Amino acid sequence: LPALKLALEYIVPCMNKHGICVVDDFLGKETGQQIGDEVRALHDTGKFTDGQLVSQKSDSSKDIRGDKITWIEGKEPGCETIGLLMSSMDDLIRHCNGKLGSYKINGRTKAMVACYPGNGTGYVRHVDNPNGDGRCVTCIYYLNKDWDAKVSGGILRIFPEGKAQFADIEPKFDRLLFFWSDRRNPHEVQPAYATRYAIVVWYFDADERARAKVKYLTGE
Amino acid sequence: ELDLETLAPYIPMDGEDFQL
Ligand SMILES: O=C(O)CCC(=O)C(=O)O
Ligand SMILES: [Fe+3]
Repeated sequence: LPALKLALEYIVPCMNKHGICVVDDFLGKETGQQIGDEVRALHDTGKFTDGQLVSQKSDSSKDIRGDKITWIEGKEPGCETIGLLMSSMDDLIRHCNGKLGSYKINGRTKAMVACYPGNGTGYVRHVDNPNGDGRCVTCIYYLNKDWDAKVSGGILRIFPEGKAQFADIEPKFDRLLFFWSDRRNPHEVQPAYATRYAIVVWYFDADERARAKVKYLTGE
Repeated sequence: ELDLETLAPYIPMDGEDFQL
């Protein structure tokens, strides 16, 4: 759908009012299916590795998050439609310039292609960016055709600050999701009992990201 | 309190930022 209208008339007001925005049927069945095949090819060729945490301590990462992931730039052979998804996400964000809170969004991470391989895997309650590493917006695309959350689980539960209800997001095929990455939106991925795929991109605030890079380049 | 960075999903901190 046209990026300008979607961004300014739905995403921006929804994010500023609620900090969470769901766009269903983002790319259509055909494109969503091609993305799914590309993700399943990465899975089938051994590209995924255990999901990792910002700060690693005595504990195992699998006690925290049970997914396996790979990072995709978008230009790799066999990832062309993932690149199209990424470009489509970027297009929406560019049309939001200066309208999402006070942030100045000039960059993003690579795409995290993520798989919870059933077996009850999930992600304990967490904040995506609790310590100011530059991430301001989390963007997720789901590609689980035939997902029945009542049996297979995998619901993303967000606890938006200051709300009388939490937000339950089923990992529905062709669903696009935005939410603030900071402490306003603690969230958890509830156990998945079937193979669950998503693609995650984080968008950076320029000023916060610059401060985070300074801290990294000077030894914290 | 808990150090929430021990639960936060990892991202590369240098050399992998995409410019829009
Ligand atoms: O897959 C999801 O719904 C959310 C993933 C998530 O919370 C993360 O990787 O930080
Ligand atoms: Fe998260």
